[PDB]
Amino acid sequence: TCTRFTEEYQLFEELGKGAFSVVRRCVKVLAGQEYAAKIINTKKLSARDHQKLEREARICRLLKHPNIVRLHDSISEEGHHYLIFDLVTGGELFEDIVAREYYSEADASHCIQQILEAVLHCHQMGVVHRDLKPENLLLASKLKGAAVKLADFGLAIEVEGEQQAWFGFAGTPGYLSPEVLRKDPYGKPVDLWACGVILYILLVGYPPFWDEDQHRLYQQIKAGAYDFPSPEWDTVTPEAKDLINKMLTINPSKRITAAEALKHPWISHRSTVASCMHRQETVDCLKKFNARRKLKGAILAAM
Amino acid sequence: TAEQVIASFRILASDKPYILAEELRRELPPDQAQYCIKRMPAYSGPGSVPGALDYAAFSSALY
Ligand SMILES: Nc1ncnc2c1ncn2[C@@H]1O[C@H](COP(=O)(O)OP(=O)(O)O)[C@@H](O)[C@H]1O
Ligand SMILES: [Mg+2]
Repeated sequence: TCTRFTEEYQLFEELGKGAFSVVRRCVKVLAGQEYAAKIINTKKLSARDHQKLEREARICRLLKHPNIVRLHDSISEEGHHYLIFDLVTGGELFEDIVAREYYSEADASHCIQQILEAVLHCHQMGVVHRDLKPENLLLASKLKGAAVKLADFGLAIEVEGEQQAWFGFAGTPGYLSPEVLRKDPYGKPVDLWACGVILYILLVGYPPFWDEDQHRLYQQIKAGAYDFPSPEWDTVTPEAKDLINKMLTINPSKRITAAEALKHPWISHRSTVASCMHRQETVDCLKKFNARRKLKGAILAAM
Repeated sequence: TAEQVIASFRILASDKPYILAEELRRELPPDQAQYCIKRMPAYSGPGSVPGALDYAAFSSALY
């Protein structure tokens, strides 16, 4: 008989799809304030999916940070659960990089510093995201220089201090860490591997690990077989390459942490260390990167 | 979004009004590449060449 969302919120257009949820814009009718409603039909969910839904709700409530989507409200009705977020209107960071045309290391460094601040906050709260990838990097608004917002805690897990455990196989293949692929016990460092993959893509516009044979893809990740080929990497500062190397370190105990990465000079001294040169080929590749993702997403839906 | 799907094919087609089989082969896994080649008709509009495929006709059939 609990219908507070139905009573007090009005739903509008869809803003994003999900495997088992939808995100629709909504308005708290009394206040006239806009939010994003992440809605799960709970009517025929399994007990495990109930647990995962409840987990995501707890973690979202727990995370308050300038670069993390902010939970405004949470409402449970008979056959629907609603997570109500502050609305972010800047879209995907990767689409905005392409739309604004010009991009340098200095821009990438400012972007990844924000991502690292979000991730550091998750880890300080005992949360491992486990799904750091381009679709989960939003921008607060269409304002030039708007903040990056980390989204989608659907795969996030709770850890206890620095203890590692086998928390399962989850994530997007191209971003998976070697320790997960080896079925080793893992924890927070899996997020920093994914940050290294994202940062690699921010610099040259294509992924460090890529193969249509997923078995070979996983071999390459587990071997840390990435490269900085010429010509595109010839103009990337040594310090940006060094930060990538420290994130894409196979041994998770030696991989750089979020706190250490925020002290990395390419980040902490961006103004004098990061190149200000526009990287036209990076934006060109990113444009194809985004098209490949959207098509590969639209295609299997049709198959 | 039907405006983003043809636009995405066009991006992989390097802005051409058609896409080639080897472009789908290069840019997509061998699965959805040979999927598309055997469901994409034939581009006979402006600028057509031997092998040109009609990704817009393949698309709007769906979205
Ligand atoms: N706070 C928000 N404001 C605006 N749009 C959002 C917000 N949260 C999510 N979305 C849109 O919905 C999409 C799916 O969000 P997400 O939480 O990842 O759902 P799922 O985990 O089910 O895919 C996002 O890519 C984004 O475009
Ligand atoms: Mg999800």
